[PDB]
Amino acid sequence: EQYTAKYKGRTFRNEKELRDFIEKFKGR
Repeated sequence: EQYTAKYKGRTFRNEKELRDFIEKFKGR
């Protein structure tokens, strides 16, 4: 059970995903 980081109603359990999410949904 890795970290449960949540951003847009989606917990992140993989650095590959988070490194691609915040990088894509940076907020514009």
